[PDB]
Amino acid sequence: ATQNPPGIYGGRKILSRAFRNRFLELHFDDIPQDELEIILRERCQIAPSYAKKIVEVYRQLSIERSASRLFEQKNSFATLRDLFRWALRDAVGYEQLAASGYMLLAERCRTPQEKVTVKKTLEKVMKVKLDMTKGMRRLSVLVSSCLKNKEPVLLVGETGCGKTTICQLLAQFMGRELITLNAHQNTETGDILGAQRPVRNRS
Amino acid sequence: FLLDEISLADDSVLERLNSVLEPERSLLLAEQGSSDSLVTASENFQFFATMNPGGDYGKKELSPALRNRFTEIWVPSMEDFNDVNMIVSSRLLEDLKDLANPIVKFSEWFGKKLGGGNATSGVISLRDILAWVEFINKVFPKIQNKSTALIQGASMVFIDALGTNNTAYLAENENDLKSLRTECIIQLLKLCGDDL
Amino acid sequence: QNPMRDLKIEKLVLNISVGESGDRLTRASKVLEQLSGQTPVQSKARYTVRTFGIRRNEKIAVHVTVRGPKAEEILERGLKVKEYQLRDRNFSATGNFGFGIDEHIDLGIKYDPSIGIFGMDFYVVMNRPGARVTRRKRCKGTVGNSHKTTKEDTVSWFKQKYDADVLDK
Amino acid sequence: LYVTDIIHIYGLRRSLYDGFCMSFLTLLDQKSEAILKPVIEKFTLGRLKNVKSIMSYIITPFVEKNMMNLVRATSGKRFPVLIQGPTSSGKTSMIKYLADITGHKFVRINNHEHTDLQ
Repeated sequence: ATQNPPGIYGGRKILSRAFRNRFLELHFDDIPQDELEIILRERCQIAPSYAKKIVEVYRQLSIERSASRLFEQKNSFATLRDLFRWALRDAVGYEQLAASGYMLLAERCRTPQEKVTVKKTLEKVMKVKLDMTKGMRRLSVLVSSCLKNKEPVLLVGETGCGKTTICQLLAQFMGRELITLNAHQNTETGDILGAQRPVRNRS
Repeated sequence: FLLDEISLADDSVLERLNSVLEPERSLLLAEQGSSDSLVTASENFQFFATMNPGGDYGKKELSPALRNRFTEIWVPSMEDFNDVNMIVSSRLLEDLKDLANPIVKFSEWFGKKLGGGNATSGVISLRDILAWVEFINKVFPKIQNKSTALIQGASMVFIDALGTNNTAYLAENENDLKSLRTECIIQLLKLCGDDL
Repeated sequence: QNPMRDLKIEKLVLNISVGESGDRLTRASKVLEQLSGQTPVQSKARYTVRTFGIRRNEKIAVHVTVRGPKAEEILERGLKVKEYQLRDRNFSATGNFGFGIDEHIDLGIKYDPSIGIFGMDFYVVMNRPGARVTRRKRCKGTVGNSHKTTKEDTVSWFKQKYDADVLDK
Repeated sequence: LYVTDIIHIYGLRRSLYDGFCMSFLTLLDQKSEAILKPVIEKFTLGRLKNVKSIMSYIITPFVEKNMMNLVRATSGKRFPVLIQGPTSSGKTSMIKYLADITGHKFVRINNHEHTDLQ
């Protein structure tokens, strides 16, 4: 069994009293930053500023704005496996940490006001962590260069705002299956199984 | 898996996508060819598609576990100085290029006013500006035809988006000082005379 | 006077102490190579220590000496790292100077986790034209007093071109 | 069902704290469990006068030893253990990361809102 606390998230129902007597209570908290700082950082050539700032910035940003009923933006949510994808892909630090970290927790906002504080606060820690448009072009190269490398990329936003250029260019540039499907209000779990079967050949 | 309106669906559809990348299975068993035989395992099943947010009218909010596993692209709507002008300049350049400045200035202000929570045609975006700017490409050669047609073309959804133009009833502490069409129709006289 | 008694850099010598031989040293070496293009030199322990865990002749440190233009690049490049602030010590009475940096990445150079992170030091020895007199084979001489590099003279040199700051008393 | 799970004549006097703290302190949702292990920790200490010969991705030290003994005995005894904590904190990785030690099978399932008794 597994799940979250009923007192933490609002709208959650409690368990039964008959099933609570035969159910073992196993408490499991999150991992520390010391045990996750040795994995996010390849070697000692990258420095501890990226691993320390990645856990310190995500630990404060994830706690300052969670997806519960106490936080503002519920769309912005990260985990321990989300830092490995941004830390493992960012082997060369310097200016790729802000562009690679701006589409992780700062790209989960609604407008530019929620991404300005997260992007500015998350990108302002890189200058203090190490002693030493641009937003569209900085994410366009990383998104287009990381979209062809693999991974589940999601393009949220308005319809026809610019989410068809990445899918059309990425789907037209590379050789895929081309499984286009138009979801509506009656799109349940049977739409994927019903639309995925007799597509390619089968005649 | 290309999905257009995957965030506009109700309950169901996120259970398979949320377990196909995390668990590595197709839900709690396949519907076609299930029973007590082989299980549905996913070793090379990827997912690439876009969609809308959960704050839209008619759209449902996704889970934090399903949104935290995938990369969220930070791309909202276009601006009203380069996106609305460049996206509305195509097709309206053959007719009048001077009438495409006041059409994108009153379409971005009203779009942030008329929500989609009221009616089904109350929601605006690129479809209203593109349809209103592309549907007014053929008019008169004078300023009266272009101004009247352009000022009466966007109202078809502006004044028709509301539930009622005016209401009169005996309420307790509720008095209507103004209408709901006067505020959206009072900017046409200033916008039609300011630009033109 | 001054004509021909300018103040070139004689040489920059980067140095990596590593209380052991083996991989961790050949990696320090690899660093100095790719950074200088010159293949670097190894140094053996002079006696055995134990509290440092080293034996006489162990191979314990690499270093490399670099001269002209290439010198100035790496100087400035790591001089950057040090935010252009040395200290009033750091300079020898005979007019040379140095600093350490840890993390050899803070000056170009990627990361590579199969290489690790090493410091970034190196001394800068200064001279003027006619240093050769004290260095050639025949008629080996010592350089005249009013020609010798000094602390005053080199600090002032540093404070100037580079623009960097000195610091402390 | 816990005290009879692990048999020793020095572990019987030390199994009261783990058995009494395994189902109450870890099952608490509030912060009213910080003052309940003071009596069990001082009452279940050095009291057995022996006989029995002491015989029967990331990686953390709290889930690789603090949840292996209780999870192995609780999962091997025949009890339904529940994972309490944050969403995606590592409650699903504990079973897969702790199932590689012993000969057991783990199947990750993703239930929805339409999961009734039928």
